[PDB]
Amino acid sequence: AAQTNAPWGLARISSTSPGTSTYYYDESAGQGSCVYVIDTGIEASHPEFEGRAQMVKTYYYSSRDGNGHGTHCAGTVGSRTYGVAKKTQLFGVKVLDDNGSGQYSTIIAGMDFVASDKNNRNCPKGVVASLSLGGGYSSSVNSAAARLQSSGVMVAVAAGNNNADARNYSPASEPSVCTVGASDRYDRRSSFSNYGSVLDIFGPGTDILSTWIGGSTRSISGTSMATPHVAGLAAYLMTLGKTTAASACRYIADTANKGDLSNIPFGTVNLLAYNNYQA
Repeated sequence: AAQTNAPWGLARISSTSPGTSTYYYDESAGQGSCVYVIDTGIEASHPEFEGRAQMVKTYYYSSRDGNGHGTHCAGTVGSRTYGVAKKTQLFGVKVLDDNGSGQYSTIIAGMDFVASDKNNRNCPKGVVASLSLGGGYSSSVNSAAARLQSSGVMVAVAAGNNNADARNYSPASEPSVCTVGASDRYDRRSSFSNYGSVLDIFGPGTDILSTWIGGSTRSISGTSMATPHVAGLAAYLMTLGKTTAASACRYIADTANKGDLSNIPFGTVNLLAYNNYQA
C-alpha cells in the first residue's frame, strides 16, 4: 500500500533515503495487534482513530486527554492518516495529568497494569507499549519497564530530550526495553535528543504531524514523537509475523537503516527505524 503526501516520518520509516513523501506499507497494517499508549490519555472519539482506540485505565479523576500529548503519540502509532500501524487496536492508560506530569509510583502502577491487562484483550498478533515519558534515574521505574517487557509486551520508551546521555533517565536507561532517540527530516540527530550506549534505535522526532485533542492535528517535536513510530513499527512487524514482542527491538535494530544519521556521538548506535517493505 502507498499513502501519498504522508507525514515525513512515515515516509522516512519506509525509505532507504530522506526526502520522500509517500509511506509504503503492507496492507495488513498491524491488524490483530494491540498498542498501549501510556501517557496523558487518548481522545478516542477523534475521527482519525476510527473506533480502534479506547481508554482502559486512568489514575486521575478523568480518563480524558486534557493535554494532547497522549493523543498525538497514539496518532503516530495508529491513526488512519498519521499512524504507522493503521489497523492496530489502541489502548490508553492515563498515568500523566493534563499538565503532562505524573508521580513515578503512578507510572509504575500503569506499567504493571498493562502487563496484566493484556490478558483481558484480544491481541493475537502481539502487544506493544509506548512510553513517551521519563524522568531522572529510578531503579524501581526501570524494573517496572523490565517486568512489562518480560511479561510479553514490546516496550518502547523515549530516550529523553536533554541532549544528554540517557543512562541517567528512566525508563530510558532500562537495558531490556527499546530506547528510542529522535531524528529530523534531514537525517540529523534531533538537537534535543538524548544519546548514549543505552539507545537501541532512532525514529523521526522533529516536526511530527499527528492528531490532537478537539478533533484537531498539529506538528510537535520530541523523543516522545519518535517512540510511537517504533511502537507502531513493532506492531506492524508482529502482524506480519516477522518478529515477536521479546525480539522486536533487536529485529528493528537488525533491519534498520545504518549509518544515515549525522551528529551521532561516538558510542551511540547509528540506526534509523525502517520497515523494509518492498511494494
